[PDB]
Amino acid sequence: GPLGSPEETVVIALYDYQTNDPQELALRRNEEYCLLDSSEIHWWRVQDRNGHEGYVPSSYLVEKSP
Repeated sequence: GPLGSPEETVVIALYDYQTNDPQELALRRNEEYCLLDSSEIHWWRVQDRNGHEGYVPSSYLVEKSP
């Protein structure tokens, strides 16, 4: 891993989110997600701990800043 990502921020899922289409991803209560794109609560691009990235609601995600 010589290079990194534009967004080294993480977010925590507040509630189990569920999408209707494959375009977006689902969230899981008490879980972290590697934030990639955060333009607005409308859609937040994050990545799971498996290697997949998708869109999710920011309203159900908290900025992991301990």
